[PDB]
Amino acid sequence: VYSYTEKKRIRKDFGKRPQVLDVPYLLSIQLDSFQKFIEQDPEGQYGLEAAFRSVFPIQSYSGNSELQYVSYRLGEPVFDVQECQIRGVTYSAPLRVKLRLVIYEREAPEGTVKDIKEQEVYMGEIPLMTDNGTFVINGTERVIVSQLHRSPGVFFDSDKGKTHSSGKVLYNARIIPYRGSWLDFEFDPKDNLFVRIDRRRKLPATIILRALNYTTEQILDLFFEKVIFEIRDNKLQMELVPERLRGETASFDIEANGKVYVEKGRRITARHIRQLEKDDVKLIEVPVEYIAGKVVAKDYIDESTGELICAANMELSLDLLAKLSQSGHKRIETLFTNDLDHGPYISETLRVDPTNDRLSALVEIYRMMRPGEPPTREAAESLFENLFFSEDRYDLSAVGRMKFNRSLLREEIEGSGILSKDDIIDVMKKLIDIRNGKGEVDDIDHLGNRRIRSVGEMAENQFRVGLVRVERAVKERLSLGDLDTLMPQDMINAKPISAAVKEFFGSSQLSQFMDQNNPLSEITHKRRISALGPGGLTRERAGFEVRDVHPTHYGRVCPIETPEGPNIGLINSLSVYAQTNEYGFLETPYRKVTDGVVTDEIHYLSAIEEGNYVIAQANSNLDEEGHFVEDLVTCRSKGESSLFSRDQVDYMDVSTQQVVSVGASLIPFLEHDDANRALMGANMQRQAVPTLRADKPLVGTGMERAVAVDSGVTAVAKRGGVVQYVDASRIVIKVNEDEMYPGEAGIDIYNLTKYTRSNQNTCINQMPCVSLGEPVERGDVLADGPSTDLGELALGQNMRVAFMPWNGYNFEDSILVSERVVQEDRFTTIHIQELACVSRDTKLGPEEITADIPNVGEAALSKLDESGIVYIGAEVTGGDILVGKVTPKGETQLTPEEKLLRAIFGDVKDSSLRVPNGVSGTVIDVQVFTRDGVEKDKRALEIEEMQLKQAKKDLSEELQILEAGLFSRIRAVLVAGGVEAEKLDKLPRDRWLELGLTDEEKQNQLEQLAEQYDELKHEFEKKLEAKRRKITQGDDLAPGVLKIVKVYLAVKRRIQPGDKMAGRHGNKGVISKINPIEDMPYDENGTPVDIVLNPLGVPSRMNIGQILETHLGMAAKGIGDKINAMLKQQQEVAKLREFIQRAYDLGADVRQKVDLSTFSDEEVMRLAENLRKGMPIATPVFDGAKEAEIKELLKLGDLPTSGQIRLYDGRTGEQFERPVTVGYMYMLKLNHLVDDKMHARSTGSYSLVTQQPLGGKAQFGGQRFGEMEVWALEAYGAAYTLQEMLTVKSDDVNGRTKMYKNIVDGNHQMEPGMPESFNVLLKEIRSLGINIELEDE
Amino acid sequence: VPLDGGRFATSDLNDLYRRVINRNNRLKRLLDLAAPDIIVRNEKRMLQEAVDALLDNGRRGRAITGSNKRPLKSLADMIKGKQGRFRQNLLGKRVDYSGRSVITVGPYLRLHQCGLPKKMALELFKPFIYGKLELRGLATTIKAAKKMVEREEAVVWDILDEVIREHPVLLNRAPTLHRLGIQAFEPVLIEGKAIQLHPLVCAAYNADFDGDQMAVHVPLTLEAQLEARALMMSTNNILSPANGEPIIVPSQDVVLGLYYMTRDCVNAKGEGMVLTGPKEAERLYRSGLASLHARVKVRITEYEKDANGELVAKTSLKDTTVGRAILWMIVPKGLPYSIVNQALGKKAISKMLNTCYRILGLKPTVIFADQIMYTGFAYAARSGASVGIDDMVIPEKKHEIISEAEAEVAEIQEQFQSGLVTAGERYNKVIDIWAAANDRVSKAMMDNLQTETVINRDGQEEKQVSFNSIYMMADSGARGSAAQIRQLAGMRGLMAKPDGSIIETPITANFREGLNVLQYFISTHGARKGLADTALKTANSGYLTRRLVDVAQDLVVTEDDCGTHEGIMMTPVIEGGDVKEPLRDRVLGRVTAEDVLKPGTAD
RNA sequence: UCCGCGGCGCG
DNA sequence: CTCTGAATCTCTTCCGACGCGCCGCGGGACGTAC
DNA sequence: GTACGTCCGATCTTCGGAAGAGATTCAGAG
Ligand SMILES: [Mg+2]
Repeated sequence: VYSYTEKKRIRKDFGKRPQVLDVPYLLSIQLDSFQKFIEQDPEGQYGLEAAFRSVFPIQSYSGNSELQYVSYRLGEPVFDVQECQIRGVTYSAPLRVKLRLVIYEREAPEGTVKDIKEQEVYMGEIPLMTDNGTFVINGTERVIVSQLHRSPGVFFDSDKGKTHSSGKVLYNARIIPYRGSWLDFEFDPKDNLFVRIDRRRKLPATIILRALNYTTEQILDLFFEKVIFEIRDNKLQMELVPERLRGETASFDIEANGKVYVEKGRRITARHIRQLEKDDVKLIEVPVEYIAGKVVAKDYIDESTGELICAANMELSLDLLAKLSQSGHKRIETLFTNDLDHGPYISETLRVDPTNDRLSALVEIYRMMRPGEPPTREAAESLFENLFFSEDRYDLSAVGRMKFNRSLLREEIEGSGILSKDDIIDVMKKLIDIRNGKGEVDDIDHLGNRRIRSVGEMAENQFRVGLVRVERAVKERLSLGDLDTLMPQDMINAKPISAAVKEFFGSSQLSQFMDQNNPLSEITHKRRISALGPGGLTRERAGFEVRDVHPTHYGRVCPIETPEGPNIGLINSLSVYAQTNEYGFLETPYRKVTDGVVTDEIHYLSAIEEGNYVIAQANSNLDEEGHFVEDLVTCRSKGESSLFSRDQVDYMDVSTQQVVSVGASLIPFLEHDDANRALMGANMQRQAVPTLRADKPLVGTGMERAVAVDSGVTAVAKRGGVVQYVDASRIVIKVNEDEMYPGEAGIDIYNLTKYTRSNQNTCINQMPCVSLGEPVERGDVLADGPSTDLGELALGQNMRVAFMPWNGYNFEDSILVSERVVQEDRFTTIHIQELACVSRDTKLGPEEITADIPNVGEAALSKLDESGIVYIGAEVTGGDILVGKVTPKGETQLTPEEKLLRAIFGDVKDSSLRVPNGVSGTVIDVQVFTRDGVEKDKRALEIEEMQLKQAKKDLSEELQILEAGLFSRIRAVLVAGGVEAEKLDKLPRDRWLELGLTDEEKQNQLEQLAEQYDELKHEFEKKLEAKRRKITQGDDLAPGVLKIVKVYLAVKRRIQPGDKMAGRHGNKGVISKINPIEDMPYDENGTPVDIVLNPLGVPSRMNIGQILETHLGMAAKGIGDKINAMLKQQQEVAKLREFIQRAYDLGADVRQKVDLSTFSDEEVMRLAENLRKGMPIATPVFDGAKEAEIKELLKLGDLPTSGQIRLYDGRTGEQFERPVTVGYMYMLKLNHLVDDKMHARSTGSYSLVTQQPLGGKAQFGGQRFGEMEVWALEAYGAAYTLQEMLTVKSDDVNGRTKMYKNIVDGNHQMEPGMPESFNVLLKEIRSLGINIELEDE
Repeated sequence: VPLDGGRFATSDLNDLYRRVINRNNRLKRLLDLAAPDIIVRNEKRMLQEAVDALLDNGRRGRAITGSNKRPLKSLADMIKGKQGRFRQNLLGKRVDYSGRSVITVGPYLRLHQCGLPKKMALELFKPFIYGKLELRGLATTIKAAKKMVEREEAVVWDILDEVIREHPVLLNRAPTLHRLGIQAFEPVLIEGKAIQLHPLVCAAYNADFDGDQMAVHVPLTLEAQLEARALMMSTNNILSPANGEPIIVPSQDVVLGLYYMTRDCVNAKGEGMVLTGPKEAERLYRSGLASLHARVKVRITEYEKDANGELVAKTSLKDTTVGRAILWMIVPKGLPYSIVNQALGKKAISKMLNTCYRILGLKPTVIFADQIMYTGFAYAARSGASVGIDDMVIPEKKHEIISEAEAEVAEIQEQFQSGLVTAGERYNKVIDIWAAANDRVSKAMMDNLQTETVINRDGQEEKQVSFNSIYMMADSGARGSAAQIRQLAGMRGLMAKPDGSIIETPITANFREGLNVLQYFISTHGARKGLADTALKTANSGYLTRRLVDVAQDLVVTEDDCGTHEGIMMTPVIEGGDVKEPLRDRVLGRVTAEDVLKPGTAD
């Protein structure tokens, strides 16, 4: 059930719960995002075609002309990835599109156009996709990060208590379109509905409503109900409706049909409600005093007078009632105006409204959005039509439309990209309802309220911006069209679109220079979710809630992986099994559960769907038929952990690993340590550094193989076979017969990437990890890379760890280290630095690049050749001269008479490059790029010839193997049809053409194949010429430079005290003092430990799993050295087979179930000798082995059950009273070395703006005193001390020179002088119109 | 300044000046030909916004930018903010003759001396070395001295040893908050590329050894060196200026060693005899014939200064353990013996050393601390105590307590399902019963872990204090807490939701046993909240500290006695229950306003 | 490059 | 009715740690001669 | 394709938190 290479070294695995689904492809987000933007999808959606149809149809101002679009196409890259990164040129592809220009005829706009012209037109240049999903721009790989932002739609916010200081909380409506102006509605402390456009001044709500040509009566009809009063035999009465009487105290005795139903002056009751609903009381007469507190709704006019008796929104009085009664108006309609249900907020706002006309409202909004301009009705209409109904300026995405429909409880989740009148109406109704208290606002912290962006999204946005600008220019030109007297190339400029795409790829907020030093570093850097960037919140403005983890975050975004610092909770990473939605949301898989059986079907659940359902936890035990043996099982309804019945759930968790991200998933025994220590440990593993020789980690998690295969650093086979030839730099594979295609058989060639520079000045190197002649299967490892070992990723090393206080050298976090570990240099790491050397084109002649320099020593030029460049492989010291360079200066001013005077008494100036001091090493490679048109030195000629023979070797070997295959097939064909088994091979293969054959297909195919042989030689030679021309040609560079020289210096950084060591639990530490091999504590056997930790950290920090990994290390090492001792004596393989079978069968029920009866004895012994360095163990995240399993592993070996072992002292050699816990633990080295931050300076350069020392390491500088340091020093009584701090060593140039002369004279005296920074401030304030002075002494 | 090539790097001031002079030339040539009034008014206005923008960009109306979208710099931009000349170049500045490296311990040093690398010593004292070698006449000019120090022969390391002999230097840490954050020592040369420091000073610095950076500077003139040697020595800085608490408290390791020292079992090897002097005690300890913590009748002869400063020697026989006598060897004359006849808690030893300083003096105090620390590490290394997996004695009653609590909450849920209680009331009572069960299981686990050790005592059997390693590491007070060990062994209890409410479901497991997804997931809330608070609080703390310090820079003592007769009546604080602060601790070390009389009125 | 901006990381 | 008029409501500005360590970009466009 | 003369527009938006200035106003005495 396992492949060939897996059987070479199989890792023992724990775990009881069976898996149901494999780990998906990790690097999937970027690939899925970008395999939508360049692909030419049918009918157009989420791609280039959408923006095309959005912007490409353009017409002039009735000039009978229109530009449109047909199709686009992308070309092949000019260079491959390797050449692009070597030279520093972008790895991009051409963008080719065909467009159509038409010109309509006069007196017939609808008629057929006058003429059409068609051409292919080119503009823009976008980069391609690496298989590793990175972008190379200037020879440096870059990675774009997905951005998290608020989902477009409607919103509701509350603002509890902060405003108005009275508890009267307001409510507001936020409208966030995908591309358009925002729209805001808000309340007031006086409960006034108001609006704000683009965060401008505050304006009433009904202004827009009447701007939509709506009468006030229609608005009142929409937003209010009717109360009807009818004139009858004695004045006024009202039609009674039961629901209009809830929670009200009667103003009079409510009696109808001559019977009392509700008594006078008393509150309505539910019994009285039942009486009202049962007695069918349609009408009742009410005294007018109860009516005298109401407001009329509509406008009533007397038709005889033609006048307005009472206006709308007017409170009614008895005189008005008498007037309308005597006018003959028997129908009276009013508003309900409930105290709790329907408050007259709209009526009050209409009362406050100063404008009551569509024209007046338009003028008001027009003058508010732009003061100081004359108003016009047509101008106001043109402005308003471009506010929320113009597709060009306002656009809401389809997902925003779906969210809008969902929030308003609509039925169609689809609609237009613009809003509508009914949208505003029912939004206002929703705000009213929320104001009434019915319904709830929508939180912003919920996951369904945010959307994740992708590289295609921002690429399309920047592309759209560039295209709208260039189409504005194109339309401007098209308004001045001609009679086909111009070319379809001239009006279009590729410069703006190219500039827009390169600024986005280069220096965007999300286009950061990516970090890469470890495979896990890239796999966790690419899978990053950021809340920053454009459209995101700033670092300072972030509160606690945005950084806080939501209950809905489970299974989608990892809460256990985030960087620590000023930005916590915003750079979170997604979960492992999380995937994206079609709309652009997050989903997590689940297992379908029937009534009693958990079906292995996998469903995908949205971010909202889990609320209506209930999910069972992964660790829930069950039978073999899907039936839970317990009936009360812990589950969650809406993030409430609780226990429900046996049959109430719909889905259950796929596995226990769908909670944390990949970074935290590599930490074994995570459940036994604190979360914070897990965070710092994940950060430390994120900052790992590769070493020269790696060793496998004893404790595995299971996904190390997945991590290795998901990383593109390893040349994984695309086709299986048997390796034909093996070399340290090149690997060639013989393709299997089934996998090879019929035509052009071929065999693949894998070229390893040798020593090259990384982004952290480390080395990226790949080495072979396979033997010769073995079979290989598809999708398998062939050559390991950095920190990779035989298909798995090995970061640190296994050290014999011990936990005890030793003489205080482990005071709090310090650690003592033997020299035994550095005797093999297993922790030594390599470092490489790139040095820049430019031959610029300057005035007064270009600079020259040879070593012919005066005032230098003979040994200085001895290392450099006649070309002035040091030989490859020469050791260099710090501060020495790298290459020779001289720069002309000119300014001769030759004096014909005074020339002899210049020789009686009393040019090109050297600018030789020097290595920075303090760093030494041996030169490895020097690369020079020469722009065309300049003569190349001989050194560049042999460099080009190096590349030439490399290309010739590769081309010749592939041509030779193709020729071998072609001649083999020619011989095979010639065997039949003119049989010559022995006559064919008597003669050399150079003559296989003119053999005498009769008229069949064989002979004619022989001439055809000879012609094909010649033809293949021809195109092979053409390819060789093209490649050699590309190599030998000059390269484009910056303006005003002739050539540039790159220097690669390698240094081997050894270990030394002051370095930062750490484990896999956040247990930090710095090595304090190396101690001799003899003085460590040692046991009876005689093998002493090499590293000693501080046991006192365990009680403080809530991490205790280190003891568990220690005991697992003891068990693994016991198995390993038992195997090594067994194999050391020449022994027969059956005993080893039995012992390994016993070891692998040890434990409870697991999914391994492996046996050695299906393995060849050679493979068995190969695995056995491969396992002599320890027994690798795999554990799950939360289903890991418990203490009892450790007990059986211990009793399998000879180690004590408790694990603790008595030790002999190393200082003086005596037994300690107590046993001590010892073992093996996988310790990690990180990149922060000791001699890269340490620096000092006595005297150096000074700044020009002020005579003060510089800083940093690129410039020889020193540290800076702060104002807080000034406070600290002035707290003490040292008065002189600060005076010389601020006087002697800082400012006074005369003073510092004089004291330097005093010091070299042996006297240490202080003389103040005057600071010049004060003079600088004096000059600054003197530049202003304010006079500064200094008074009398 | 000309950048790479023939290009030049310009400032915004140059562009602003050229713009305003161009506009001025426009004004000058404009009035030459009598331009129309509208045009001259508009051009004069443009000049006005030009000069205003030169003064301040975007202070009125819209700002203007250069090629980059960043706004142009202003004249006031060299004053306002951090980028202003004040806080960037006037109040603080970069200083020559400085060094920065990574710290380590090297505990074999004294409190007044610290290590320093060879190369850093060579680099920092270059002019002093030049002057000394010229005085000794090994060179003629500076160039010869430069060549010789570039060769670093053996003839210069001795000179460097000479110049360092009595020269003191100062050490600084970046995030200092108190005046003790900077101290001055006599450096001692040591090989390597790191700096070794005494274990006491980092505790005052609140600096661990996780890779923190350290700053060092050198006093130049004689006055600077002697004023450095005068005030900010470790000996002269032992008590915090804020409160009378000494800063010389031992933190973690030596206190653990001393706590392990003064813990005597009921019976061990070499028990029940008599012994004369602590020399014989350490002789027996090194011989291995007796336990280091075996109780033995011995005699001592201590000194007491009960007279007028006169120390009187008294001798007698006492009952104690061997280790207490061993530590009595290191005690100076004046201490009474009863101070070291107990468990020697961290607070106890802190009070002991405080009394030693307040009675005997300063030099005995600092030397006593030094050799106490030395012996503490020695006997800690001799001990070699370690943590173990079995150190967490799991109580057997945990499962039955959990079952009882589950039955009780099931009963509460059944009562709720009957429509007899509200959700809030049942929520509160479930919280109460969970808290009660947590307290009961906490008492059970501490009772199990406190005294489970059983020994035959050369009799029938007995029970004594527990020798669980975690119990010594907790009870000593070095690190940990009762809550920490409670979480380590027993269930960790209840925690609150991010909204401020508390979830009803308890975490019924400890870290030793496994944890489900839900408990870790919910505890993530509290962990994230704590880390967010710790990260966010620093900026506010810095801002408030700067605001406080910037106002009181002027108040300095100038006179001896103002001679006023106005004082305050101040009383010990009582909120209503127990007294919070006694008056004695509040009025200590102050001058009485008036002649306070005893309540013997007219006395 | 002599400085500004941005990014990441460390305490 | 009127005139303050103090009281409240609304609009505008400045301020948000402290050292660093490393890396990457840096006036530029854009027309006018030539 | 390179040196030089010459100047620089429709446009985003989401922070407490307070301090302070100014605008407005509706409340009451004359
Ligand atoms: Mg630190």
